[PDB]
Amino acid sequence: EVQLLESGGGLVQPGGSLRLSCAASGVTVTSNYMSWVRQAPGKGLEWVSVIYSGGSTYYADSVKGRFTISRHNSKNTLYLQMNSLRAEDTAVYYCARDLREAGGMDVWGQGTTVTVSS
Amino acid sequence: TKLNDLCFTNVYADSFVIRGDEVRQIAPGQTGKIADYNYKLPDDFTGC
Amino acid sequence: EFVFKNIDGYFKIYSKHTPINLVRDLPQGFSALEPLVDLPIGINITRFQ
Amino acid sequence: DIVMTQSPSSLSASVGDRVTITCQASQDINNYLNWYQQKPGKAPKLLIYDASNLETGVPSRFSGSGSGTDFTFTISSLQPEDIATYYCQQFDNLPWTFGQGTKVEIR
Repeated sequence: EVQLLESGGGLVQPGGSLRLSCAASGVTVTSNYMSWVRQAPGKGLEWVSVIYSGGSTYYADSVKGRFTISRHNSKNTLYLQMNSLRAEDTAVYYCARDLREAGGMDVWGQGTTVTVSS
Repeated sequence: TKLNDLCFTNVYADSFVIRGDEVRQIAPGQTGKIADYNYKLPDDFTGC
Repeated sequence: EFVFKNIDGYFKIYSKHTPINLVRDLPQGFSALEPLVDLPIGINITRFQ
Repeated sequence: DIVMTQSPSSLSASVGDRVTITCQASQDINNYLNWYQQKPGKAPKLLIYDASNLETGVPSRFSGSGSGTDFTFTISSLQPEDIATYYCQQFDNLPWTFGQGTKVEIR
């Protein structure tokens, strides 16, 4: 049945690489649009990056090279690696799927808090 | 400049109507909301 | 009289429609076949009928 | 390129008071406008789509109007469940610049 969970993060030292995992079931990762969004504790939304269908990755200018993206079709999951995470990137992360022009992004995932404080 | 006098066996002329800003997004290799469900140009699109 | 030809993967037709006189199942003389149209299909076809 | 900023930035009212929100863009947007409810702490939830049709759960007191650049949103009776921040943005032309946001808190 449809379910979206996330894994990854903790209190690793600054300059320590990490890997977020977004496990989605009930949808097709290959032929759907998806985005990653980080949110500060007690603040508003803040978009990060977009992945399209067919292997097309894009970000904002500040996060131009942030992500290394891969997928596994054994369980239809996403793995997404950051080398040497940044200090102020301490935030709650969400992987999201938007239906765009037929009702946009009604329900959100779980979101996991990552702290890269020194 | 040379498109006036270059020989091509066929020209695929695809006619339709869309929103104004999305035209520049129709580029060879460019990806987006239309490049996955409605009309995607080939990675070797030589045309206009 | 038609010639349906595949020029380098493109479906061309050479054609003519002329008045004749059936006399001995084989007229003598000569003629030519000017093209009608090229349809760029580029798909292999196994049979026609 | 296109920056989309909310006409209202900080509106404060009490329970049951009208709330009027203007959602303007740099130039005309169409069918790319949604009315959300993020709320403090809990996951964001979209409530109103296309500004004309009411979704299952949204009270009938909420209304939306407009056809073009400016879309207006009206709350006839503010309720404690509406303590939230409305965000309407342009998810068409990357990068997605952020808006002002209409933070509605009850008194």
